[PDB]
Amino acid sequence: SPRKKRPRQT
Amino acid sequence: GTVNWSVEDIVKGINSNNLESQLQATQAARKLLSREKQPPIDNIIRAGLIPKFVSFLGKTDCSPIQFESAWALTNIASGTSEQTKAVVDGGAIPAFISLLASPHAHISEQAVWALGNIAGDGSAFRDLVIKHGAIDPLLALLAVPDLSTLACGYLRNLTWTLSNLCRNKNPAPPLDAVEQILPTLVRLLHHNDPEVLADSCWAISYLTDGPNERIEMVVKKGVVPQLVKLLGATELPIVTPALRAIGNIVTGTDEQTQKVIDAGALAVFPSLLTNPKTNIQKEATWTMSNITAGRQDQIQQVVNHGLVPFLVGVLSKADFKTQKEAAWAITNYTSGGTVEQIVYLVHCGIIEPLMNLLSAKDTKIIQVILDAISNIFQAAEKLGETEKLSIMIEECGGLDKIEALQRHENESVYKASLNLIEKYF
Repeated sequence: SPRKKRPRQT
Repeated sequence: GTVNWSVEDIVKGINSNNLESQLQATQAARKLLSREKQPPIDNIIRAGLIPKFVSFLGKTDCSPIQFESAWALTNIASGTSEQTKAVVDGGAIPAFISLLASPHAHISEQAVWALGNIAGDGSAFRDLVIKHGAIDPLLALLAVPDLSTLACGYLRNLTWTLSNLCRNKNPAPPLDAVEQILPTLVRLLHHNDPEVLADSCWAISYLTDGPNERIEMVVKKGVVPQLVKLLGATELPIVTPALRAIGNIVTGTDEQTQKVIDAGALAVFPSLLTNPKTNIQKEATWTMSNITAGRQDQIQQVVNHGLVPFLVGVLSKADFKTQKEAAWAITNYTSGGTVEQIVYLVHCGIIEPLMNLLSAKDTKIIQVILDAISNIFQAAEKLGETEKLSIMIEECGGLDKIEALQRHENESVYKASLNLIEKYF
């Protein structure tokens, strides 16, 4: 299942 | 230039009276918060930076600081609930919603992303994002003649954020928000990008995970045939949420279940029930169990599509959790089936693998299987063939298991065991 939360990384 | 600053240098720059110094320090914060290993989120929060970032979102005059602060806050909001709360507590929600209208695609995208992390925390923040009016401006970003003219990463982020507005229960999203979002979702469900398709399907799976009234809202939109098409896709990330959604829908009414059958879903089950991914086998069998809990004409469709041998197959050999769903599918089938349907089951070879499962150290599957046997016996009685059935169970070691279960810890187990023994053996 998709992530609840996602950082934007380099 | 803005690489590997300390938090104190970031603070010094952001506290300067100089917009360019603030921009450089904010970018340095963004780069810190962007590193894979342990970004110092709590340090940034403790330094009191969130309110500053939030104010920078409002600087229409300096689009670069809007972007850098949006990205920094996105990454803070991606953390723990307490970290997401710190972003929300800073007034970020309405500020990000204002950025949805930005002429700069990279900035509106970042606002979309940030709002997805906030909503992704849970139903309260999800509903708070909705109350602040996020849905209209989000949907407006997708109001184009052809989705394919949008940047791929951009459309993927929008689809993901919309799916989080559809996610979670206790409570489920507001009915009017769901009705507002659904038409856009249906359109995304016909897009050709696998990631958009996957997240769209997940969104539909969330919306069908509830009472029948929720399922109906989705089914009414005519998406079941598209879901069945996606169910046959080659990409596992598409099949998984498509199957979850179909499975959810057949927990509803017999009429809702019939829409899945009418759409052709059963023809895909030979593959799903033998799928090399165990998750898929388990969920396909779970889905089958809710189809065999329906009407006799629906059970007959299961029979006609050749699916009983596939159920015998899963009962004979599968991951144990799948075998448990198969047992349920069998008890349901036998509870609701005609005598002729139940006979067919025996002729497909259900008895031996059912008996073999009685040696399981799981109390609930034992109850379920014993119930199936009772119903099958019940059917043999109506035909006066109970002795033939007793021998079959006898010949494959079934009786040894049932007799031995008469002395079982659980009550209703020993009850059903002894009952079967004295009534038929």
